Amino acid sequence: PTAIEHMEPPFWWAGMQHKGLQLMVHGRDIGRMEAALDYPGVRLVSTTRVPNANYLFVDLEIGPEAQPGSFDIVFKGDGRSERYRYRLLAREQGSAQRQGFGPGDAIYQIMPDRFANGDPSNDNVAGMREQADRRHGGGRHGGDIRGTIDHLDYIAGLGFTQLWPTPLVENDAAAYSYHGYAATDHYRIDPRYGSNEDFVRLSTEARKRGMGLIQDVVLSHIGKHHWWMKDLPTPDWINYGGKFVPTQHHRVAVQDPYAAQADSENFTKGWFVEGMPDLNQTNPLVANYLIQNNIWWIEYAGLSGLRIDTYGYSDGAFLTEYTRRLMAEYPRLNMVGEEWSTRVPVVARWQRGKANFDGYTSHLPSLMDFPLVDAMRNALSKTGEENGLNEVYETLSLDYLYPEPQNLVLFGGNHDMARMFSAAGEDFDRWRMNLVFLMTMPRIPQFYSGDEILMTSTVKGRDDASYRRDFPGGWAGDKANAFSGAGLTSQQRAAQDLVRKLANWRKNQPVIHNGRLMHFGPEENTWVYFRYNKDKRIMVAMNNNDKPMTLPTARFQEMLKGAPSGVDFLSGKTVGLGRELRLAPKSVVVIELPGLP
Ligand SMILES: [Ca+2]
Ligand SMILES: [Ca+2]
Repeated sequence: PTAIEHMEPPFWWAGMQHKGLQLMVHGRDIGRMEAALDYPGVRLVSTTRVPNANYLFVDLEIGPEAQPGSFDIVFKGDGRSERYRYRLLAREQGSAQRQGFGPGDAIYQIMPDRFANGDPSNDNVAGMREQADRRHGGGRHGGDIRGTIDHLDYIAGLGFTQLWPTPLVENDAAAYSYHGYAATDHYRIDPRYGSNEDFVRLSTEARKRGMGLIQDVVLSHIGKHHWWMKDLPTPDWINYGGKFVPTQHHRVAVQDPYAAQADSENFTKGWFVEGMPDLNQTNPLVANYLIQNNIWWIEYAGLSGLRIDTYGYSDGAFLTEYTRRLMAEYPRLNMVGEEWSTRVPVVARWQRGKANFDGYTSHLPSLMDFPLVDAMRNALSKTGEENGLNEVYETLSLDYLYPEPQNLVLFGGNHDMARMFSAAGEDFDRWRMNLVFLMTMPRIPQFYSGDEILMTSTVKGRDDASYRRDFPGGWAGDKANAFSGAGLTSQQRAAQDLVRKLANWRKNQPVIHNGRLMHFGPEENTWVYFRYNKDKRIMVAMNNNDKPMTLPTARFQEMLKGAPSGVDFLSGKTVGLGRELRLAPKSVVVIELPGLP
């Protein structure tokens, strides 16, 4: 590497909340250099060197008086001198107070490689290891930012207001580079997707269409081809470099009174696979590096939020500091952690404001509601069960375990589990139940691209590839084009129309966004709940049975308050509520009523 091969973060901003900036400089023997600079409002606090002489950590304090501009950082020693121009940018107006995604938002999740190939010329890039192969379920298909930007109208038109792409950061792996979860350069968008600048454009183009951009970040591990691996900054930059030490995934070991230190440590230091070295986040240099990088992306790309992958696999103390740092920069930001557990207490532990038995504290405002999604999928798929909806009911009843349950993200599905339609047994009626549930719950709804046209997958064994098929119309020459509707089946069109109708309708229902929820215990796989406030009541009634059901409305009078009828938004039909509610087989009704007294 050149005398200065990497300077991270590459530039910073005047007027950040946290004044300190720790530059990680990588370059041949840069570690033998002393650093200095001269710029008003910026102070060289110190520099740290480690046994690997190719790295230097330079600690700057950027004061409030620091202005946007640039200055040389000059290095001296080892018989030489080096200069590196460093830039401080002005922050965009309202940056710090940027509104993170919230309950009024609907999130559309894509996998960039699999959504739309707007530029076939970047499918392969000289110097990236893996060659594209659209025929390989785990290969690179060529989806890119240009493709995404080209279809933002479609996304906005469906009624979504936030775009969540899986990571776009460079993944220069020999295999499975497409998924994005094994970063080889945290400051660089993968060239196959586009340039850093294209990403910022994605954000600005999304913003024009009223959509925010949520970045998917990985904090716990990197790709084995990360440039650090060829020249480890320190002997303890990654955990267990020697013998491969896989994590055994005992997630409760970090929040369990009877835990063995060994399990807890295995959870946060163990590797997922030999292809993903685990970062030692108890190393302060690593912690700072990650915190800065994520802030950098938010500020640089004008993000509305983060989705933090494999949340709990990061060191607990690090997560506390990381969420604290991020939320201090962006107090209205939303960030959603992926804590993969269908147990409410296990997920709730991580949410900001949670009084934990062991004193653990956090500033993470949101988590993925796996428990609820699992309960609902179970209720839709377990046909052999007479009252499977009970699970949803009971899981929802545990919302008190979360400090802010209504800030959790509820998803119809995602790239790590079976397609919604298939989870529903490829039954439109049940799929529609899931959909209404998603659109009416006191949660932030997230929808997985492709589910709007009933894409299918397997439902057992390992088959991640089946969950991530190319969006039809994303590639030139596609038979079926979901963007235009050509080649779509009538059922797929009905599904797409239903999502458009529902999502667009939801954007105009503050009662769904902020209203209260009252649910009734399901009986015989029928379930009724209401969203309400003083302006409106929305009653959702579903009959998860292949037979008609009648529910006496006397039961729901505390919500119905004598309402004689209401119009079902789905069918437009008027539904009578005086005496009984007649639900057709496998149906769901969404009835709108005036507010309470
Ligand atoms: Ca491409
Ligand atoms: Ca870890």
